[PDB]
Parts: sequence; structure tokens; C-alpha cells
Amino acid sequence: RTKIRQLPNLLRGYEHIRLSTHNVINAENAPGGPYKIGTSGSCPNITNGNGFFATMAWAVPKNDKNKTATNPLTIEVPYICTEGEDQITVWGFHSDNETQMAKLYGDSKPQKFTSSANGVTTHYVSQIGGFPNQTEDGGLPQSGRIVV
Amino acid sequence: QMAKLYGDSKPQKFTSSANGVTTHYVSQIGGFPNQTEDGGLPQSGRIVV
Amino acid sequence: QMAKLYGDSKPQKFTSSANGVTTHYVSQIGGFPNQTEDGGLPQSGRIVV
Amino acid sequence: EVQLVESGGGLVQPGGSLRLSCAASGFTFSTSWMYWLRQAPGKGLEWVSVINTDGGTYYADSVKGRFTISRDNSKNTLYLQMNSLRAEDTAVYYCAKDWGGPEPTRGQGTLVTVSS
Amino acid sequence: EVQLVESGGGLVQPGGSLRLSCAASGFTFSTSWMYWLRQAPGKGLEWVSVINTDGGTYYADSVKGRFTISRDNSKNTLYLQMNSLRAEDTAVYYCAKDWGGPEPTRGQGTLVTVSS
Amino acid sequence: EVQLVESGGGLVQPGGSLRLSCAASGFTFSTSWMYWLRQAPGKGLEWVSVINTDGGTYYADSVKGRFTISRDNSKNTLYLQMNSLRAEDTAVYYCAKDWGGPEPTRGQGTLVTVSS
Amino acid sequence: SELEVKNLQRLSGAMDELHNEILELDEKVDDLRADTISSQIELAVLLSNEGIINS
Ligand SMILES: *[C@@H]1O[C@H](CO)[C@@H](O[C@@H]2O[C@H](CO)[C@@H](O)[C@H](O)[C@H]2NC(C)=O)[C@H](O)[C@H]1NC(C)=O
Ligand SMILES: *[C@@H]1O[C@H](CO)[C@@H](O[C@@H]2O[C@H](CO)[C@@H](O)[C@H](O)[C@H]2NC(C)=O)[C@H](O)[C@H]1NC(C)=O
Ligand SMILES: *[C@@H]1O[C@H](CO)[C@@H](O[C@@H]2O[C@H](CO)[C@@H](O)[C@H](O)[C@H]2NC(C)=O)[C@H](O)[C@H]1NC(C)=O
Ligand SMILES: *[C@@H]1O[C@H](CO)[C@@H](O[C@@H]2O[C@H](CO)[C@@H](O)[C@H](O)[C@H]2NC(C)=O)[C@H](O)[C@H]1NC(C)=O
Repeated sequence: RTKIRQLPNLLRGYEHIRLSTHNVINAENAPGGPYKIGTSGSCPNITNGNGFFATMAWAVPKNDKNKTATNPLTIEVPYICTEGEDQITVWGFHSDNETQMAKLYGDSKPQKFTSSANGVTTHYVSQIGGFPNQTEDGGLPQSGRIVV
Repeated sequence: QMAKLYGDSKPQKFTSSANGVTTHYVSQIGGFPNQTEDGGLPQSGRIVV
Repeated sequence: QMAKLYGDSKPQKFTSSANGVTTHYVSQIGGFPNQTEDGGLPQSGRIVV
Repeated sequence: EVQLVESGGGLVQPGGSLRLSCAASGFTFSTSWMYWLRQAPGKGLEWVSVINTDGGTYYADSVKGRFTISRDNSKNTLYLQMNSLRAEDTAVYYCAKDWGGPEPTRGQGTLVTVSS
Repeated sequence: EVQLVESGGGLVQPGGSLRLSCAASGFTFSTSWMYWLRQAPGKGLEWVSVINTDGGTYYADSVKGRFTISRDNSKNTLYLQMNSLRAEDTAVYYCAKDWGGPEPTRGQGTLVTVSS
Repeated sequence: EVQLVESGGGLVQPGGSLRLSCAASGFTFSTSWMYWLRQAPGKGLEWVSVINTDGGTYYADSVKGRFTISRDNSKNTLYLQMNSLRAEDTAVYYCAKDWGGPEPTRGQGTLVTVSS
Repeated sequence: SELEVKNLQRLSGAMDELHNEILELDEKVDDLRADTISSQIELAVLLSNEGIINS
């Protein structure tokens, strides 16, 4: 559903490649929050605790009072690499069935997303339920799916 | 005609996605340009393809 | 300011389309970056072009 | 807080049977996916069986025809019926709620040891 | 169901006149586009005249200055006034509702034959 | 209509002080950005100081530590306290509402002339 | 044996699926280049043989 598969092939085209040690933004206090940071049994880390992709933070509303639908919110993603380097920013969105959506996010309608960098714009609308079978994953059943 | 046909007369939104290529459209309600390159029969509506 | 100017303070959406090339934007409400490359006078708003 | 309290484990001979139970509280049980996990000594966690909110079930291959997961929503209980047990099934077994994102939680576990 | 019942056709000499009518029922007439079609023998259907919901009208070139379409919403009736008839106008004429998508419908037709 | 009526200007020696005021009406003062502008003779308009709706302030460099902008919302008044005046400050000073888009408006001005 | 000719690799920026139109042109540039260099090398050999036979 995206161009994501080509990411490691783009990277290999560069001589030098590294993952930043800092977080490009602060997830917990990002717009539309505060958020708690989601983790999953699909992604066991080094000491086998629930984890998630280092490139992303699963933003889940922390407080029921702010657990409601939102109009689209905008964050700037800054350049944190050292001059001369290209920055490749990885992001995405989680979705689920209607009832899980209501429970997790306080909203079960489709959600919309846009990215924009150097004049290049992309647009996505999420899907609620009716997902295709799991593939290339941690082999554990989930009702939801992510797009990256 | 929208209300009668679809039960909604606000603009509708559409997206396609294949092999990483995404496109987005928002429809138009009324005020359409003249018919061209078509079956030569009057219609109130128009399609986008 | 949005409410006062336009009667609406939610994000606004825009699309352009010419020769098969489509682009999409969603606006931002408040929290703008510092002014740059401009007339040097303070403004609460910003434009995208 | 969520509480998950497993029991029913024990020491049993191969070919024998056990029934595990999981008492849940502090959340909305009937809208949760429920899991059994196990950890054989020397290994990490692996999933054994799961049940969704309409009672549909999934199993790891090695336990098929041997283990059965079920739920009793009215009594906030998850069950695992374990028939035709094998030595290789020796492990601590854990009940779990919503093990995939965002707030996964595990119970305290109950040990099952299968030995002649 | 929708019903469209045309009448008023007949055998007439060239240079003569006819008035067709179309009785409509089973739908909301005042929000429909209305059409007259005709089928000359040996040919397929062709449109002759149409009227939109504000009374604006359109005509095929060959009938301009000769045929006039009108609607009476209060009485669910479509009219076609046909003056200065030609032999080439010989055809079965059909009234139609919303002939372009999705649910186009045609009446039963009334034959007009123009001959000396 | 919007009205902006400035006063308080005058002829004063260098090193002296003045206090400008701006009486506003015909709009919602407390939701407006407010400005002082000035026009030195021979030049165009330049901004001097602005105040936003939470009382935060901005100044042109050359007036920093010399001029202070303030607002009294209850009395629909904008002030400019001008201390340690310089000959180069000679200009007509204008109060302004929402000087950046869409409907900017300027008052009538008050002349300040600084001379020995 | 010591003629120096640059080799051909992929574009680093052009991705499969996204930039198929560019990749077709890339293949085209390579194909025409190989042919040109082949002809250029062939003439060098023909000229060498000329000089050897004349000597
Ligand atoms: C793997 O995941 C576990 C569980 O999420 C992590 O253990 C926690 O680590 C955080 C520090 O980020 C502590 O605040 C918690 O108290 C720890 N809890 C437990 C139960 O251990 C572990 O640090 C993660 N390891 C890696 C490498 O990501
Ligand atoms: C996704 O997986 C399910 C099973 O995990 C597939 O559903 C089965 O399909 C086979 C056909 O090969 C049937 O014989 C079974 O009865 C089906 N089982 C169920 C529970 O539906 C499903 O076909 C897979 N998706 C796709 C697209 O193939
Ligand atoms: C679309 O067609 C209509 C007629 O079918 C055009 O409207 C006419 O324009 C001419 C100018 O050449 C005027 O003299 C007529 O009075 C107009 N008639 C009506 C009913 O408006 C219209 O200009 C066409 N659209 C465009 C963009 O040219
Ligand atoms: C935008 O400009 C403001 C000031 O006009 C910057 O805020 C100041 O930042 C400095 C750090 O260099 C602090 O010492 C000041 O206390 C800040 N002042 C205020 C009022 O916040 C701000 O950093 C600028 N934006 C960026 C991204 O640098």
C-alpha cells in the first residue's frame, strides 16, 4: 500500500548509513496528546520484553478525557543529521476493527494522513476492519495492521 | 440529483494506491463544463476516470 | 483569528490538478515556525504557496 | 489495574491431561483478544493459542488436536484444555490480554511439568 | 414502478402537425430530466428533445424550429409539439425519464407516420 | 466602521519623553494585534512596536530600551511610552489594528518632533 | 590491454516500481554506450593489426 519496500534498497545506494541516536521529535508530548507509547508482543526485544520499531513511536491517547476524534494535526519533522547527509524519516499509522478503534482511540471512522518533504506530497486514508491475512510478520495473531 | 441518487450532496473523496503510487481526488457538485467527446446526449452529471 | 476571519477554525483542505498531476494539502492551525525571508513585520498567520 | 491469575498447572505423566484457567479482572473482557503463552526453560516466550471476541480460535501447529482454548465471558474466564501432553510441553504457561499493541499484559503464570 | 404512457401519434401528411403527450407516474416527475426519443424503421434510437428541471430545453438539429418540448409538472405530463412534419420524421416516438444513468426508463411509444 | 484616534505627540528636546495613546472603536479590540507605525519625513512607513492578544510584545531594534508598547483592553486603548527620544525619532506616528491581512487599518496619526 | 573504460552501474536514486520510466532510459543509455565502445575498441584492434603488418 506504500513505497516502503524500497527503503532498504534506497539506503544501500549510499556509502555511509546510520540510525540517529536521538529522537527526531518527542512522541509523548506530540500534538493531540499526551500519548502513551504502544508496545507489542509481536516485536520481542533483546530481553524479550514487548517492543516496537526503533524508527517509530506508536502514539496512543493517554487520557480518556482527550480520547476522542481529532481534526488533522500537523507536526514539523526537523533535520537532525549532520550537514551533507540526507535524512530519511520513517513513519506510519496503526488501524484496527471498529470496536477496537473505539476502545483504543475513541473513534472508529477512517483516519487521514499526509506527509510533505522537499515538495513531495503523499496522502493516505486508513481502513477499518476486513484486513488481508498476516504476512512477513511476527507470526502472532492481531486484529490490527500498520501501514508504514 | 446527488441527494436523489446517493442520499448525499456534499463533495465526495477518493484515493487510489498501487506500487507506492498514490493519487487523490475531490468531486465537483454542479457547475460542470460543456459536454465534449461524448455520446451527444444531454446529461446533468459527469464522470471522472 | 480563523474564527474571526473565516468563520471556521478547523484545518482546511486543498487540491490542485493539471495535466494528470495532483497535489494535496492540509492546513495548520497555530503553532507556526518563526517568520523568515519576509517583510519583517509580525503576523499571527502564514501562507503556503 | 488489570489482573490475570492462572491456575490448574501441575506435574503429570506424558499422555495425560490438564485444564488451565485464567481469572481476569480490571478490564472489559468480552472485547479483548485472549492468549495462552508458554516459556519452556532455556527458551523465550512463544504463543500457544488465542481466541478472538466472536469465539474464533487459532493454535500453534505443535498443539493442534491436543490443546483447546475457550472463553467464558460471563465469568471473565479463559480456559486451556490440554490433552495428550508431551514432555516437550514442559513450561510455565501464561494467560494474556491484547498481547499485540498498545497495552499488552501477562498474568503470573502456572507451571506445567510433564515427566515420566 | 415507473410508468410512461405516450399517445397522440398518427398518420399525417407532410407539412402537417401533431402533438404528443406523455403521462408519467411512479416517480418524482419535477426532479427528472425528460426526453423524447424516436426510432425510424431500420435504425436505432436517437434523441429528439429534452427538458431539464427548470424548464430549459435542448433539441436535435433536424427538429429545430419544428418540434417543441414542454412539461406540465402539476399534471405529470410531457409534451412534444411537432409542426411542419417531414416524411423523414416517420418513426416510433418514445418519452423517457433520466435516460442517462443509473436507472433510465422508456415508455411504450406512439407511432407517427408521415406520408402523402 | 473602525476608528483609531491617536494623541499625545508634541515638540520635545532630545533625551526627553512622550506618551502616545490610541483610542480604538468599532471592532473587537481584545482579539486584535495592535501596532505603532511611524513615517519620518522623506521616508515610507516603518513598524515600531506591536502587541499580541496575550500581551506579548515586539519592537524594532532602534527603539529597544527606549520605547514600550502596552494595551488596556478594558478601555480600548493602546499606549506607546517613548523615553530617551532622539532627533531621528522625528516622524508622524500611527496606531494600527491587524496591519497584516486582510483588512488592515491605520489611525489619523500624531506628530512627534524631536529638536534642540 | 591497458585501455581504460568506465563501467556502468544502476542509478542510486531511481527506485524500481516508482521510476520505471527512468530505468528504461537508463537501460537505453547503457545499450548505446556498449555498442559505441565496442566499435571504438574494434577499430583500435584493426589499427594495431595495420601497424604490425606494415612493420
Ligand atoms: C524490552 O522491553 C522491556 C519491557 O518493555 C523493557 O523493560 C523495561 O525497560 C524500561 C526502560 O525503558 C523500564 O522503565 C521498565 O521498568 C522495564 N520493565 C521490565 C518489565 O523490564 C526492556 O528495557 C526492553 N529492552 C530493550 C533493549 O528495548
Ligand atoms: C487467509 O487464511 C485463511 C485461513 O487461515 C484462509 O481461509 C481458508 O481458505 C481455505 C482455502 O484454501 C479454505 O479451505 C478454508 O475453509 C478457509 N478457512 C477459513 C477459516 O476461512 C484464507 O483463504 C486466506 N486468505 C486468502 C486470500 O487466501
Ligand atoms: C457551452 O455551450 C453553451 C450553449 O450550448 C454556450 O452558451 C452560449 O454562448 C454563446 C457565445 O458563443 C452565446 O451567444 C449564447 O447566448 C450562449 N447560450 C447560453 C444558453 O448560455 C457556452 O458558451 C458554452 N461554453 C463555453 C465555455 O463556451
Ligand atoms: C524563534 O525566535 C524566538 C525569539 O524571537 C526564539 O526564542 C528564543 O530562543 C532563545 C534561544 O536562542 C532563548 O534564549 C530565548 O529565551 C527565546 N525567547 C523566547 C521569547 O522564546 C526561538 O528559539 C526561535 N525559533 C527557533 C526554532 O529557534
